[PDB]
Amino acid sequence: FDSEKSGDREVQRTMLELLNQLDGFSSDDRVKVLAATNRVDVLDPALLRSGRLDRKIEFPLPSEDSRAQILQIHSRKMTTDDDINWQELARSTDEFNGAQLKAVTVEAGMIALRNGQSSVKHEDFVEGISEVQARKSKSVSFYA
Amino acid sequence: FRNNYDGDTVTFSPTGRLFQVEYALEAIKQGSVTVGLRSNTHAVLVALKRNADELSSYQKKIIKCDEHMGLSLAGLAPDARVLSNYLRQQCNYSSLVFNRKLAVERAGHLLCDKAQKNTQSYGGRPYGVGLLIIGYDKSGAHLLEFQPSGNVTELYGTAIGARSQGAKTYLERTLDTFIKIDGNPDELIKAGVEAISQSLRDESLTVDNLSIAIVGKDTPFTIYDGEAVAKYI
Amino acid sequence: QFNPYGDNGGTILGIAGEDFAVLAGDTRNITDYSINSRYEPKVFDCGDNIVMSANGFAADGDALVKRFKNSVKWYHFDHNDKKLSINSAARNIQHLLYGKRF
Amino acid sequence: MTDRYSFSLTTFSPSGKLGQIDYALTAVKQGVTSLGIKATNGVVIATEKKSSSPLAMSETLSKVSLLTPDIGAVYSGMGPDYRVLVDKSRKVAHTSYKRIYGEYPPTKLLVSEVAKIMQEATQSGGVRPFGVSLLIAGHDEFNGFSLYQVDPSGSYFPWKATAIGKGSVAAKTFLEKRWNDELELEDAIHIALLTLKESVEGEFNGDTIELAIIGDENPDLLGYTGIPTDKGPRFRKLTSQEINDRLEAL
Amino acid sequence: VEFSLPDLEGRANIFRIHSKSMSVERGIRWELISRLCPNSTGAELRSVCTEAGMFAIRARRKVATEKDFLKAVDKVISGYKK
Amino acid sequence: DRGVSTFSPEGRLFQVEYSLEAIKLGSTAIGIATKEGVVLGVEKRATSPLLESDSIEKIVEIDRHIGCAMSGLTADARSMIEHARTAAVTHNLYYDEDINVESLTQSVCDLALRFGEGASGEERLMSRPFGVALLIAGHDADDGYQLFHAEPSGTFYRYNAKAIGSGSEGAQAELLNEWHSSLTLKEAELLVLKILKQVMEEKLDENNAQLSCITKQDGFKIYDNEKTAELIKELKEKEAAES
Amino acid sequence: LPNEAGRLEIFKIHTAKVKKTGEFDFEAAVKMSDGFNGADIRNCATEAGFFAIRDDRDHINPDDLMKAVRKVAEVKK
Amino acid sequence: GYDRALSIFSPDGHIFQVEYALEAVKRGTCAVGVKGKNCVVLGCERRSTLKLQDTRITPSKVSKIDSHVVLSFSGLNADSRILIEKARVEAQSHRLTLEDPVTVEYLTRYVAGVQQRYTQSGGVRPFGVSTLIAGFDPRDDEPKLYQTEPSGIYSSWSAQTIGRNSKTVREFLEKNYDRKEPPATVEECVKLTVRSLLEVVQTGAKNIEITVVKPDSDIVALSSEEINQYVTQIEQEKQEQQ
Amino acid sequence: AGYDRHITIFSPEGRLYQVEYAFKATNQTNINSLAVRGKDCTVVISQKKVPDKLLDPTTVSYIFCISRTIGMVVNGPIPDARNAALRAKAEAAEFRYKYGYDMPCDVLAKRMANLSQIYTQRAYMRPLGVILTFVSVDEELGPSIYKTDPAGYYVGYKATATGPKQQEITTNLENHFKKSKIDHINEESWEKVVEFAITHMIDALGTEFSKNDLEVGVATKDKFFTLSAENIEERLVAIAEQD
Amino acid sequence: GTGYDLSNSVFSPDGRNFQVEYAVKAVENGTTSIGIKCNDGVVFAVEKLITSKLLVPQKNVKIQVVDRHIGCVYSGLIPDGRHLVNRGREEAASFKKLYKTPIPIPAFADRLGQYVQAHTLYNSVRPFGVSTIFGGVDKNGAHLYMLEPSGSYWGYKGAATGKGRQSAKAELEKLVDHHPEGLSAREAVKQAAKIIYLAHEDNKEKDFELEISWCSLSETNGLHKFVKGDLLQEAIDFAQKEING
Repeated sequence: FDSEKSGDREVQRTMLELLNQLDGFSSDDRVKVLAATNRVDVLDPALLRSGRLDRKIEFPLPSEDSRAQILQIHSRKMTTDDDINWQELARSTDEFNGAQLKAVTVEAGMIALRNGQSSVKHEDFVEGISEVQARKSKSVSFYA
Repeated sequence: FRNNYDGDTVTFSPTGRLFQVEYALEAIKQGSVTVGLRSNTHAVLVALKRNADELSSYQKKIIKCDEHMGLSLAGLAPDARVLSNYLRQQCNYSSLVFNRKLAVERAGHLLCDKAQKNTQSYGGRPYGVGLLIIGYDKSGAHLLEFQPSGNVTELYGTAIGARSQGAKTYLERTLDTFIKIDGNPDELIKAGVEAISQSLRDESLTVDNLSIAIVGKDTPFTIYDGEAVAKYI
Repeated sequence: QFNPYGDNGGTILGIAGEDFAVLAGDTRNITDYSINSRYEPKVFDCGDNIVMSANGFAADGDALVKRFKNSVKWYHFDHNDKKLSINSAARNIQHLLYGKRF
Repeated sequence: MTDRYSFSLTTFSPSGKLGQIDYALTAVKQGVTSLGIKATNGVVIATEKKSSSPLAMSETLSKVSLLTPDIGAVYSGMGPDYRVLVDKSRKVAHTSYKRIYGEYPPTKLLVSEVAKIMQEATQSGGVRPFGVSLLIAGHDEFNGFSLYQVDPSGSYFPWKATAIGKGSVAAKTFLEKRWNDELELEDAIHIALLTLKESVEGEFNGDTIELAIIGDENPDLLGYTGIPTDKGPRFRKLTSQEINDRLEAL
Repeated sequence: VEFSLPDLEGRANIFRIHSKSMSVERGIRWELISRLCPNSTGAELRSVCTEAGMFAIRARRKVATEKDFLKAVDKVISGYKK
Repeated sequence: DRGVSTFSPEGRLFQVEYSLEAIKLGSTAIGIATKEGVVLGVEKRATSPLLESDSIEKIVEIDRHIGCAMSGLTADARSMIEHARTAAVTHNLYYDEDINVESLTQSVCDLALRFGEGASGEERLMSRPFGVALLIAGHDADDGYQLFHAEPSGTFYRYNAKAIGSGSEGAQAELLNEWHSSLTLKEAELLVLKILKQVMEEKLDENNAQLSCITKQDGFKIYDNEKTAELIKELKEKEAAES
Repeated sequence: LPNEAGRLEIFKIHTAKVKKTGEFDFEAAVKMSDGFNGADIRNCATEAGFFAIRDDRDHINPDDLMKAVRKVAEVKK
Repeated sequence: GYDRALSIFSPDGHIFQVEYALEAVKRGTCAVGVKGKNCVVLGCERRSTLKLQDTRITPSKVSKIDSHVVLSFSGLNADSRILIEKARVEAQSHRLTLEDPVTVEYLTRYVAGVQQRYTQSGGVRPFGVSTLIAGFDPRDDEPKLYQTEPSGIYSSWSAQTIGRNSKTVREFLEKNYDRKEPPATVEECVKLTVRSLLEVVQTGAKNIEITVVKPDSDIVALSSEEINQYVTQIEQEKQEQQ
Repeated sequence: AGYDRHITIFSPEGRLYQVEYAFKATNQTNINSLAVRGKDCTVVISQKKVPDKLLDPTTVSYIFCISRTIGMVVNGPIPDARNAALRAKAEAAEFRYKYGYDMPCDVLAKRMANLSQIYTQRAYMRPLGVILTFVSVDEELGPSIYKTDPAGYYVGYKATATGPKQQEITTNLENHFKKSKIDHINEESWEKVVEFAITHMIDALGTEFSKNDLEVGVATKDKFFTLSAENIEERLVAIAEQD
Repeated sequence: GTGYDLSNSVFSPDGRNFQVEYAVKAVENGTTSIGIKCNDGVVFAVEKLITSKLLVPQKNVKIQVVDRHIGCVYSGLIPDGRHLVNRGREEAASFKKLYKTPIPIPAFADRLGQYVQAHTLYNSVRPFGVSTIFGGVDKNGAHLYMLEPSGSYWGYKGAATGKGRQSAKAELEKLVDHHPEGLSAREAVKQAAKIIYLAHEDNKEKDFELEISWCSLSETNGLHKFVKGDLLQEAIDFAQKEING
């Protein structure tokens, strides 16, 4: 909103046109526009109007039911010993996201790789969680 | 940025509360697993004691505040002591002034206020320690959860420390059964040990890690310490 | 004007023996010719094999005792339930007594 | 909880200057043209009256305050800083001298007392320093009539005429030339209107000049019409009509 | 993956490993060299073996000695400070 | 400057972490508690002809039953000693008896919490925490011979043996193997000398080492220069005959 | 910022082209805003309409309209 | 409130403020003390470059702490007054209360203690001074020499040197002293002290101030005349060892 | 120090950022005020609106009665307005005991100004945002209007306005007073005084306002009263009785 | 802009400090609580969230008493709300002693107001992030008040705050209109319960447990008492009758 908005012209113009064009044709639903980012950035007003990008949709984090479904999708793809309880593992992981439950499956397999197993037991997954997934990992029990 | 709102304890941030406060809630999980459970006539506290070495001797995770009261800590030690002295002081005065033992509820609400004051003070800090405080007053058996930002909840059962969610699943099932056993100490106690070993998944249980404390209608603050916890597994 | 200090009578007797000791006291409590109590324990167990009686004036007894009861409690907390010695308790009282003389 | 601020807010910069004093001075340069003259047969001080509004009283407004009975002060700078400062100066002047030595403080002694207030405030934190400069024009019966400057830091120096505010230097040139001592008070009033007409253009009146003199007595300024016991005030502020009369007097 | 701060047993192994290739004259225990580090990074360790060799070359030597290794620890850590 | 109430995402304070950094730079202090005594030994270090090396020692007596050896900054250990003497003296007057080593560590640790800007919980008068850790050794008639490690953070643990200092990583490892539950005072002191020799880059003399002991017929007793040297004399010959 | 008068006119205009059960009280709707210009008002219209696709209809109640203006207000300014 | 921080940790386990205190001492003048087994000698610089100083009211470097005890320093004079004052009071406090003349060890503990406080305690910074404290204990004929830093640490030393080119003066001294045979006679121990301090003052024989302390309050400051004589001699010695 | 708007200290320019921002956006809270002087009354009209039907508008207050005779009109927000009210009230009461006399507008204005100035220099407080117009019919000066503003500046008025229809109000009164050769109108009854006020108000802000959209405070000799809702409509209808 | 996000000891150009904005936000991030003024009284009701069966009923009620006749309920964060009240209590005990009369609801608004406002003149004290709805009956009529975290407060006819603020004002505004102010105190419990039901529709991730209390000069006699038993039970039924689902 500063006087560096001068330099950043090319970006004001691409956006403006795409919006001007959507409201131009707002009654007809043919084209959808979706923009994606980690987090909301400074922009020109456009969240105030049906024909622009009206809707502002939040992603929260998963919960126990959600982690467990995500684990059942994971467990089709790869072998398991068919004993693994998503609900129980889900209690054992705190503040995990979907991508991170997928990295536990990889680490569970890295235990398995060392062990000489081709499947994973419950233990194999528990140990996988202990190792890094790089954004959050439940393993805390240190303090004397 | 992180570094912008972190430096002193006097700022709110768009999140609704300060970053530092969340880091105090996080520390509790680092420290020792302690489960809390009650029926309606007695209330039981089970705690895992950890040390650092073979040639180290245990640090006590139960600190007895009265002959009808005690608490468990989980998290930062130095604050857990500064708090247990305050609770001692609060208790005694009640007895000296009002002839009163000090209710769990009554204590919780005084402790909360102390916690707001140390989170508006800029040099001051969150304590960084959560506590499970148990008692039997003339309000009945009690378990309270104290958090170091002033959050106080009365519960049937709960856990703080290593995989709290872990123990909580166990307790929530076996709940309806054990809590209607009212007048048998031993059962509720036995459910406590059965629970705590299933929260564990990168530790194991043993006799001299475990320590149990019970308070109730006919049990004055008594610890089973070392050997004597074997007969509750 | 005012001095609350008087007397309330009563009698206590302590005997050290071979392995044992007694603190015998009557249970009558007076103020002049009126009966305050006809039973009121005038020997009281403070704990730790220590029994104690402050005969004389009641008003000071009650005070002396309350200061001391909280010391028995604080000695235990601060030193992990290590029981209070008769000699140590006697020193602790000395300091209490000496703490008011104004 | 509560303040903890005790770190000085006035600090040295790489050159040997003091940031806060430098800032404060910019305000003073931009403030209202004020001057002071010692006529030798008196002292006349003039300052700009201003109005906020035509529907606003300027009786309440304070551009000339009597610090002690024989002494007036005027300023360029920051109005709010001036008002509080006048107050602490009045208080100490009354408590510590007016039945201790049995009279007002001498002018030089009062300039030092102001100087101290400003310096306390510059040394110590919790508060920023005063942003003001004063011209303290006076009479004391043990030093005659005097003119001093009081700086923002509390540095002071003696003067026999000066001006501070906007457009100072040229105002001093006209004053330097017209007055060179031994001059009637009346005449110094005339010279003062002339210096300020050349200094302020756009609209000029004696209803936008507020003029005070220390340089008269009435029985009314002994404060009684009986038998003298003491001399009393010599401060007298003129009304607007009297000033227009001196504007008519060539 | 860590490449931050290793252990005493660990510092010893990395010292032992760079000095194999070198000739040396006897009286070296790696443990002693390791002892003088209150905290290191892998960069610092590489600097102790190579610096220890330099004191020897100035005196004109092919061998490395217990004295040299100590001398190289003292220099490197102290410069790292601040 | 640096926050005094600002924690890591884990929840471990900066100031605590920084406390741990000064400790690691002192000379080793090693304690073994046995069934006849507590041995505390230090490396004093430095030998120079322009130095009086037998006028400085790192084993200071608190009381007629309590010592401490330190490791880390030595200037800091003076404030810790001044607080500790006052607290022990006042308790001996009130109840006529020995103060507990655990009890002492808690009283001291309470005043280790002040640093920085004040609180409304506490009046914080200092600027940093203490940069020394201590092994406090004693005797009490109600737990016998004991050995304690006080960290300046707040934590204090009872031990049967513990080493602190720069060279603690090795030292501790040796302590365990040498440690058993029929260990005595006389053996323990000889063993201390073994450990100290091993880790030195010098010859062990009593102008770079000092021993001390606790017996309950004499309280805390400094093993003097004359005796410590006689023990060193006996070591060198016996070791140098196993080769 | 609009008037109370500006909001009313624009609510009435937007719901005129729209199909509805029931006469609508635009006057409540205006209270339920505080300074919505025509674009903000349109988001409220469609919002009501969303519960009507769900209620399997091309009409909307008064009842929908009160809820709708408030949910849009809360999700921004 | 100004009890808040003003001295903070280093990440290296030093303290920033103590590292910076030692630098002021180095830039500074040089003070030295060398021991016999009959005396303790203290040399102190007075390198007056300019000739417009009047030197009977130009500050000295020698203070009485007590009648049998001296303190010398290298560092800011301003800070050193504040320490010097607290140390005189402490000698008189003991004297009053214990009915006993002062012992050197306790005084050293005291000097150490104020400096130690000001690093630990908030809204104060340590002094800009390192000191040497020496003297004799009562009824005692053996020399005592202590060194204290503004870190607050303390040690005994057979000899020690401080301030500018401390390295150079230690290194020299090390070749001319043994603890097994230290000097018995005042003349030769003084000769050595004047010779070390010549080598760093540059030109100096009135710019060097010697004060020799013998047991229990025999404290005597040798003069220019005497010093010029030892420097002559040193110029004869250096062509007997050529 | 810090900075010039993270704590209150001079700007680069010798200005104070905090006082100028205190002038601006504290009158844009849907408030506009005027005060005019009667013959034997003082009239204030001030806007005062309620945006809910569920907000009881009686408690809604922005003309306060400081004493039984003194009124204070606040332009600016209720958190600030009550810090100034508490001070005003206290000052009024204190004055009454100590000096034995009712509190003049001018004395209250002057005292509050100097106090705000001190809070302006402080580095741990703000100047209040509020603009305070103090009204009564003094027996020591007649009808009076004295206004303080937030910088520690204050000055007396004979008629004043605030909010950005200041120019409109002023010009209508100025032309009027230049013609009649008086700055006070002459009429006894309060009723006719409020009608004079409205005439200049309606023209100047270019609108008329409802009963619950106005709040009118009248100063009389030894009373200050606010007009009930019906009473404020009575007046608006009474000019329209003429039409 | 800046400095006003960390401090309160200086004044924003917006007239509204960024730190103050963040304080309001945490209020909307709590639970729903409401307050109903009626033709003789006030009735207070709150939604208490049920998460697990490890929580115990009526010991984690968010209704806290001050004095005898003031019931105080809040939205936002728990610790802020309790400390704010504990201060109310202390002023209330002081009041009662000194003036020998109970503390007013208007007085108490001021007491709270001045503690909040004090922390919004200082950067060295951090203010409260709760909105507290309170009221009662006193010597000078019935009062409902709402305290917001700026240190803004007024008396209202009706109030809501929290997550469910909007839905609650809608359902309340219809019922108050229909009635003169909210009819009888009896009626008001039934009305209240309908309001909580509509307000629940913004939660739907937790079940709730209904808790009401009242202060009434015609059916309690000027005391604050809980509404439980028969009266609560008819109220659950009334809500579930008209509001379906």
